Amino acid sequence: NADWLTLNVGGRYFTTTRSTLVNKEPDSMLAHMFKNKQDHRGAFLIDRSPEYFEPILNYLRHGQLIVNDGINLLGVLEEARFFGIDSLIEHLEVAIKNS
Amino acid sequence: ADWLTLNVGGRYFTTTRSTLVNKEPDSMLAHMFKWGNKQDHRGAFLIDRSPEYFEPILNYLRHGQLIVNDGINLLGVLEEARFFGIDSLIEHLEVAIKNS
Amino acid sequence: DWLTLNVGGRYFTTTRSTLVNKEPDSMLAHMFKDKQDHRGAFLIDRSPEYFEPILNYLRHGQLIVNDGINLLGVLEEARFFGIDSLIEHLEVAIKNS
Amino acid sequence: NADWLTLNVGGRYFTTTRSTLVNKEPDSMLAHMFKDKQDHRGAFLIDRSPEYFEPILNYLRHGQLIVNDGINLLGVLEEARFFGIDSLIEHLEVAIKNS
Amino acid sequence: NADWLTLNVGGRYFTTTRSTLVNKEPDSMLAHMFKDGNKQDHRGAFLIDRSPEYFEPILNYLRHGQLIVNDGINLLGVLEEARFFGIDSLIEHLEVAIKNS
Repeated sequence: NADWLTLNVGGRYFTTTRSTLVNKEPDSMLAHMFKNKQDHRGAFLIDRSPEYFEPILNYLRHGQLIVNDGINLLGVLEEARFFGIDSLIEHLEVAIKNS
Repeated sequence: ADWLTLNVGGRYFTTTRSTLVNKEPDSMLAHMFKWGNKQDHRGAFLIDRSPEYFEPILNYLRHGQLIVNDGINLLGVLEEARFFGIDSLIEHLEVAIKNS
Repeated sequence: DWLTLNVGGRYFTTTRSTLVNKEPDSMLAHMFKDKQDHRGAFLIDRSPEYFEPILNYLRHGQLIVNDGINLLGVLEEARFFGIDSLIEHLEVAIKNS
Repeated sequence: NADWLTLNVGGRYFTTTRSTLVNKEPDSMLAHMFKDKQDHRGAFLIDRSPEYFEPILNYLRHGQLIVNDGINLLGVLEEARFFGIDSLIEHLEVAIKNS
Repeated sequence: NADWLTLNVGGRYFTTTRSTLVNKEPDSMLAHMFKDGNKQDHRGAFLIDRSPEYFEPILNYLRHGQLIVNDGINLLGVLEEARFFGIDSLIEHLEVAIKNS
């Protein structure tokens, strides 16, 4: 809420808050990352896909899985696994059971 | 007349204060003209939301109409509409999702 | 003569000639005959996503868009900026979609 | 020749080589442009659409027409005519004959 | 893991690690970053004259060894880049992917 952070994911810059990253849930890699490496703009470097990082950060923001038509849910699942957000993994699995 | 830049999720939007304050003024968005969110390096006011689902919001602020392209999940628009507190667009969106 | 436009946050670049020749009767051409930001770009409080087909139509006089984009979005910028011919093209385009 | 060139197309920056812009289309406007109008970043200014310019540049790169679903081929055809690359014009016309 | 690199592909900047570029395909031309590539822009990114739009799935496959793209994406554009950079496994994967839509 008060502490602003910038994340360099794969070359794309996201801006968020520490509170968003460490809360809901605190038991993910992401949360333990921000409590390393610095790029040329101060942002913290992450070697993943930013295209499939959007729904991850959004789910961190409001706890809901929202995505546009045609977007492969497998990538989102992969990134969710990497960062270790369990709830989103479950939601994604019950989402891929019936597509 | 008075131009503002917003940093939403890492994406920069340029508009005017008039667009944000007017139509409608009983949202937190309009209330953000009085808040310690101003400082990034380009002077843009920081907002921790999805920029992808923010463009229809700003456009609705610009011309009072809901326009999005095919395949766009307007649930994500509804969530932003709730967060920023634009009630008219919330209604618009609900009657929009009633039959899709 | 080169100009840069800041539309809704997105920077487009085009000659003044394209903005003024064809569509000499509405606000776009009338703006550029002679308010700016740091990069010297002319500020426009509209949607850039629906602004690209407008500028394309200014460039070669044709309405070309990919599958899925809402023609209403293009029509709203077309009304705002005031390109009559493109408004006609768009209306006859929405007649049968 | 074989210098790294930057093109400012419609406000979007593309990076390539002179070789790519000259060879496999020596009889086009593009090739005729780069043998010897710059913005501040030194990029050469082109007043066209970048969204329909990427497939053009790609065709320059590997001589093939590749485009995602839903992309209007007409927009590519117009740029194809403007830059005067006849082979790609032919490809495009036989591509629009059956869509 | 520790060594960060920026690639300028066709004008678009990707950021990754040398580890990702040289492991899980050390015999592809990309592994020419197994040494340090003496062509750099002003920012310092290594220049590559290809399409960035079809470079995303390549780099992602380098990252987690899986072919993941959204609906409507022309797989041919990915195949061309895979051929250029010389990732054979991805070429096989793509070939068995295209012969049945």
